[PDB]
Amino acid sequence: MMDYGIDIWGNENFIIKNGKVCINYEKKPAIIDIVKELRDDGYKGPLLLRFPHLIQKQIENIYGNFNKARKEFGYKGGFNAVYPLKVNQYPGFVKNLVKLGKDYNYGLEAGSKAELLLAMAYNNEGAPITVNGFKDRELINIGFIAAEMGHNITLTIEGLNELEAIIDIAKERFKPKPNIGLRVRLHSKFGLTSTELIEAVNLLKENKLLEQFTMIHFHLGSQITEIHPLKKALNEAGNIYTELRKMGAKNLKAINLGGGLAVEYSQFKNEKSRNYTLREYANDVVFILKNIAEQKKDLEPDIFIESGRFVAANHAVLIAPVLELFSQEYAENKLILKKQNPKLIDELYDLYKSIKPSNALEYLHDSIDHLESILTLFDLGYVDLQDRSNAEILTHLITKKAILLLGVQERYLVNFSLFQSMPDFWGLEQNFPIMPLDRLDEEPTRSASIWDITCDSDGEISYSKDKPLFLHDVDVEKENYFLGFFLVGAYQEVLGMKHNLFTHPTEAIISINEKGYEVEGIIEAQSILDTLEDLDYDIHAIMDILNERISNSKLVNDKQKKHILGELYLFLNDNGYLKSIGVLEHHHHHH
Amino acid sequence: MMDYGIDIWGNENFIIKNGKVCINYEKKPAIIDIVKELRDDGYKGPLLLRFPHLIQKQIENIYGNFNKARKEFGYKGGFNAVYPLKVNQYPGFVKNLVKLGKDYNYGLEAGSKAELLLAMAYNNEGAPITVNGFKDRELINIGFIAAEMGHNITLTIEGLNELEAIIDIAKERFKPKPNIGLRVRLHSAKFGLTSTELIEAVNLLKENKLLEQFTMIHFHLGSQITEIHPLKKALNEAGNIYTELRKMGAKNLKAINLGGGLAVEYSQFKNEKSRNYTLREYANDVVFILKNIAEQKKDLEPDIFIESGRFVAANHAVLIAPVLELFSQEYAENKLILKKQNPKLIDELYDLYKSIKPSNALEYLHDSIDHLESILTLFDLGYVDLQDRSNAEILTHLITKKAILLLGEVQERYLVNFSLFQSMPDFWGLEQNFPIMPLDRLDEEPTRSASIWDITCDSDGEISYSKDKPLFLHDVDVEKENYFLGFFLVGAYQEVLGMKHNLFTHPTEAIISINEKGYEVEGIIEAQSILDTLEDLDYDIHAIMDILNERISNSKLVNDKQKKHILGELYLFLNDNGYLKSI
Repeated sequence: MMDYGIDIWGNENFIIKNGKVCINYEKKPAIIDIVKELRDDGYKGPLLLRFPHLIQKQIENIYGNFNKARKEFGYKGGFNAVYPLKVNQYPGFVKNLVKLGKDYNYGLEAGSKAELLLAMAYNNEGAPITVNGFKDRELINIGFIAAEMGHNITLTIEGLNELEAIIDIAKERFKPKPNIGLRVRLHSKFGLTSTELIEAVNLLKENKLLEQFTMIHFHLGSQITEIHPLKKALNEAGNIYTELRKMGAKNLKAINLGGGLAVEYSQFKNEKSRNYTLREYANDVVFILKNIAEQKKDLEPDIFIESGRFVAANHAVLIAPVLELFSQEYAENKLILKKQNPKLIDELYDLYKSIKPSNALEYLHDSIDHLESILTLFDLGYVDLQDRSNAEILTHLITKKAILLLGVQERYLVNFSLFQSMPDFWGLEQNFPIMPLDRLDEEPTRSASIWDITCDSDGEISYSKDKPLFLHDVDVEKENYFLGFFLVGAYQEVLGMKHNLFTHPTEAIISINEKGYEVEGIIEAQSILDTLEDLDYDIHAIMDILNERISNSKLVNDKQKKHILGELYLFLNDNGYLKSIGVLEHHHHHH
Repeated sequence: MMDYGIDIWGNENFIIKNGKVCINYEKKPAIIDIVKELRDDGYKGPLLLRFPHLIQKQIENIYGNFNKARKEFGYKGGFNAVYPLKVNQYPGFVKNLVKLGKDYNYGLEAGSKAELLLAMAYNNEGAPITVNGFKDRELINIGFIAAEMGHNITLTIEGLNELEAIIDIAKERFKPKPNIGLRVRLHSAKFGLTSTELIEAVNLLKENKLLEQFTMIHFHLGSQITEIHPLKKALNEAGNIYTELRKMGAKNLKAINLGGGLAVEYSQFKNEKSRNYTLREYANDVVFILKNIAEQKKDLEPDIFIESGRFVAANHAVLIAPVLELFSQEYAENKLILKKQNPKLIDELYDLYKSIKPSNALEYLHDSIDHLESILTLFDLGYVDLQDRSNAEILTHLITKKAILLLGEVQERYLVNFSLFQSMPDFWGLEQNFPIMPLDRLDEEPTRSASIWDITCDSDGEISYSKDKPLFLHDVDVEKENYFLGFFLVGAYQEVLGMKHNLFTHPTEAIISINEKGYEVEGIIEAQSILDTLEDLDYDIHAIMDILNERISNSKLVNDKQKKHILGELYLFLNDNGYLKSI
């Protein structure tokens, strides 16, 4: 039945149980259950859940494949994984990654002073720390102190200039010096050219520092959908590696492939995100290198990958409850029975009646045209708003009955921000799998196009032919309906633009074991007041003025002004996310 | 001479003086001067400058045109401008906008609880406050208290549901009730009330005796509308909805909110305008279209309400960033490696090089490249070494360059100290291009096809050179002198969308005031320190220092004497911003 492609992007990490999606780990805890509990604890609004277990699965999944790949071709070189902090620096992830990847000697990558410091604090002693990006004397120095501190740090040079800087401060610091890495410029736009690489080696040689040159690195970019570019790159780099060793760089014993390992985001049959498998990527790496090592009869290099997206993507799920259900309301009774109807809508009537399986497709054509002519007349002021209404309703009825005789449904408003938790959606084509948390045992019957609570119309995940999304027809006020956005654990939080001040949603870390699951490490969403302060507003001032305006107001009495204060203070200390509007009173006699 | 199109996007707000760009206001203070001063005060790294004066110019520029447009056609209806906070909520702007737009009764627009509160605090009493977006009982209630507070607030309904909510809590609150606005769904734009829904909306208000509140209809076409036609098509349709609604009993309906859309000129290249219309044209069109409809339906000329935020906020801010280093191509013969026996492919490259001439120039160019492609293919196969590869690249480049010479790519890449994801997200997100020009040395002619890039690993963070975007910068010596670049019209949507990539936090910002005496720096906000940044991610600063302190102490690669020294440095770097210093 409808599984929302949970088998494509989901892998064996997520499974559907009693009509509800769960974490395929121990008792297969349902996400909808964890959500409910958190809501009971008073955590409403959108929430981001982190599942450390998934992080572990991913780590052992990377090491798992590369090891099996190494054994297959009997690769003598070693393998090591590094995590580029740039894809997600949030403690809720980083703290777990270093912890879970300890047994694997998983390292950390930094590309700024801020990240390097972080890395220097949480990276397990002994694990490698690579450093990319442009560096100044300060960054190089701190890299050095990281070495003196006992860390396995490697400074990757982006240009000869940086190399010189290191050489200089090298003879200025102490005995402990960091490892030097050279970023190669691939001809398959930063890095050292072939001629620059040679100079680089001579410089290190002149200053007796070849001992430091231990690895070359190249980056092709993130989410590489094709496997060919990687093979073309690895090959070129592999030869640069050997050539550099033959040049005297005896300590050069590793190649850093960088990132690029793609993640499967597709949730629709016949639309894979990447055309290759992890094992394929690993086998290809080990093979290409082995071959080159043999040809040049040199030493098989140590493999270093900095795949962050892959290891961080699935660890986080963004759950958001459906606030409202805006559908296409067009009942025949809505027709303002006019007395003297304009010819155009008159024809629309005749069509709605005479419509039959034979002239169905035809009528549909004509009906549309009529609506177009009426609208054009409306803008010319030749028809009243009732007419326009009639036209639109009839047109819809005709179009409806048309498809019926032939042989979007609703727009779900989700309590979250498509700019806050999912920037890659607005920034690029990046699409995240979306599926309800429960009611999966039932077949959805509503071509949906979910949109967030934002003025900007550019904030909605519209329905598509290639992206046919169907959600169950539920009653927001009668029951609860939560949506889940998966694989949102990479690059989304870091790129959380925070549009209409909608701050990061509440996040919680879910631990799972044989006993069950246990919520922990909750970070509640900021209050409006806190948010304003973060923009550098004077909270104290804002309250004084607010307090004053209510007091000096002459539209309400003291009694009321006090009441107002109570509310105002409640709203200030509350998060800015919207709440369901709920049931509305009936102001008409009924029974 | 080279003015970087300062006349296109610059308007009469920026002018070039003694070879340096300045604020065309009083003594025409040069930006490069203000920067220097701030650097002398110890504020290095990238800085965002805010010029309140520009904000004023813009406000009086909007009211100016709409007023002159109203007088031209003798429009009886009034005009009012509102500022959508969503385009920039930073105090450095907002506090100045409300202040400078007070005399104009400039209002504020909010689209969230957070923004509404803000608005309720800073919006001048009496000025209008419009509220768009989806609302829950809470947002509606606070809107109501804003009314009771004495504010001129209007709640714009997005759906019948919201209307009902208001109606309900209406008879629950007190006498003071907010004004009700209806967002119309335009059949020429997504959200809003359909024609049939609008009627129901009116009936509901009528049944609950609330027509008194329905005072304006609103529609939004979106931001940065480059074409004027869609606006005219919209205004027309809305204009008729307006009249029809009044004829339906909505007597209090006396205003139309056009929303945003007024485009800003970002183009700095001749023959490449961002918008095809002028502000006056936009104004004249609005006043005309409405007058006509009001006359045809012989109804009341509506009050004009616009919520153009980008227009009024764009130019107020300039992002200045110093050039840390220039990267070029070290291609010269002295780079060639005289090998005793080298591949015949590079042998041909030599001959080709010494045999080049006007006659065979264009031919040799082609052949030189093919040969390079060959040598490369061979390198990837392990048939040539790195030296050969180096010689090939050197020769090919030499030949290619010596070719263009005889025949009747980017010359240099500039490493600017800033983030193309932090201060300029609209660049990565969309096509959005911001004018770029040096702060000084303008009296000289630039001679370097440049492609400036920021200090970030991600290669997707660079403003590459283009045929349609031919950027030229002066050939300067980073270590010999200072060279600052300026990114203009960055005061809208950029800071709010400051992704903050590799943790590069918002740069230091300062508010520059200008008068007859000169300029005066004030309201400086220094850039966060690494430590502060880590805390903002919810890291335990105290913990991080303890562990860092401990690792140095228990280290066995350095002595006590040294460990103490390390500590001193470590603490200095922690309390410093994360931007690069110098190279």
